[PDB]
Amino acid sequence: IGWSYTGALNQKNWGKKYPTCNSPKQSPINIDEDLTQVNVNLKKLKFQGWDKTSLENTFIHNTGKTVEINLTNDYRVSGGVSEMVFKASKITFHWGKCNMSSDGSEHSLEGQKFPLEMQIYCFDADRFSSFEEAVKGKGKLRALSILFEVGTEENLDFKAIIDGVESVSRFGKQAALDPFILLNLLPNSTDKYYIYNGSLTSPPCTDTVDWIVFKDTVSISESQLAVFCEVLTMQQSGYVMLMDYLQNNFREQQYKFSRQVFSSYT
Amino acid sequence: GYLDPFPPEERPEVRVKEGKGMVLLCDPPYHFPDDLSYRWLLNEFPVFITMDKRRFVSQTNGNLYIANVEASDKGNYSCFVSSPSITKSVFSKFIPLIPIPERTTKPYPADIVVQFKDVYALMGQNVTLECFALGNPVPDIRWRKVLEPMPSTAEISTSGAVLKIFNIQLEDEGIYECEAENIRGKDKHQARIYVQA
Ligand SMILES: *[C@@H]1O[C@H](CO)[C@@H](O)[C@H](O)[C@H]1NC(C)=O
Ligand SMILES: *[C@@H]1O[C@H](CO)[C@@H](O)[C@H](O)[C@H]1NC(C)=O
Repeated sequence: IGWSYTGALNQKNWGKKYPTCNSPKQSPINIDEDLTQVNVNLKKLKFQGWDKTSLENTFIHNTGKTVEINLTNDYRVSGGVSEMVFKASKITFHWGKCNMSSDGSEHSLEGQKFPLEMQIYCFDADRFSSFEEAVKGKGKLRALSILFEVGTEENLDFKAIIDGVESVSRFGKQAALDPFILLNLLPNSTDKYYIYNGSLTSPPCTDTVDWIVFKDTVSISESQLAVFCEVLTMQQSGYVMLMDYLQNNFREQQYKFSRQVFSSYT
Repeated sequence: GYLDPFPPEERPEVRVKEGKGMVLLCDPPYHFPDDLSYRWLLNEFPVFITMDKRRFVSQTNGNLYIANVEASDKGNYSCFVSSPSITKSVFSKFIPLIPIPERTTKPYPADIVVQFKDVYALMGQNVTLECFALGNPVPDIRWRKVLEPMPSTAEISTSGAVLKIFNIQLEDEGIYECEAENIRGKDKHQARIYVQA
């Protein structure tokens, strides 16, 4: 939009235009298992529609801050603290410089950073017409965080996603995704997860995200990870626009401020 | 008709390494009619920029496009705006540009940042279309009509970036495409010319 991670109005300054970015409930955070509260009363995650193939009008868009997928299927998800049903509608990605040892992710587990984080954003379809409206209105939001590790073989469940990312390398580019199964973009087992109350990880940092962070990573290959760093971005500073490879598009970790992190039991 | 002056405030210095693409924004003042000619000055009036396939000035938005910055680009840049109908010109405070030298510049794939829009024209009018990409090496711009021949009198100017169609006929309407490319990658952009006769 009109900010940046490092640069003009860098992430430390966001609070000046966007006060909520300074609240005590900001994401991302580090999560250590043994500091979480094991909560066996957590409701099992329930995914409706996620196994169905993607609709043909599902676009991925290079926004210059990330590559963003606007879902179309009626994807639903419930579980965790309550069985409240949310509608999945947006996917985003955060990365570093696309190397195995690299960081890049926003959340971390046991202090470990991963090369890539995918985030699926959800809202209450009963109170809002869309996710954007849900944001504007500070509705209950829900976000699932999927972390990645570089493996050996190409992860075919991600082929459509990666080809998409390639095809929107150029700034502002939009393109239709080939068919993909949303539920196949998650870790093979989803039972083990953390959940905490956080926020969007870039302006306007809306304070009402229930985060579900999965403990098991998803594997992709090097050539897959690599296309994310081929993404181009144009950013204004003063009376000039600068073109760069988009890199390190993650927010620095926030302080927990005594927030409780629940952990699921398996 | 009229043309206000550029603001007094200074334009902050910019340091960009050789090889990167950038756009210097003209940010033209309020004015009417909107038939301005745009030029850019180097350091002081009346020293005008050299234009070529690497440096392009858009006659729609007045911006200065530099495919890839080179050390020789060092200088201060001001947007020089002329309204022919009122014989008047105003130019802006200078953007001091300071290339940061590199021994091996980073390759960038052609990326189209000047993208023509759908155009509607009356039979007989001339139509002008702009296309330009940032990139390193400097990208080559190609034009074509999608799945049809180009109008026979169409002319390509300003080091490849500008397509002009003259005295447009109904047959000329259709989808036109811009292709930009260097060895590191390519980009393309499409839109429609409508002719109402
Ligand atoms: C460009 O502007 C700066 C003032 O910001 C000045 O010091 C410098 O000498 C100028 N360069 C030229 C070539 O006039
Ligand atoms: C179209 O451009 C030509 C130059 O080739 C010019 O002579 C003519 O006046 C233009 N048509 C109109 C109606 O402006």
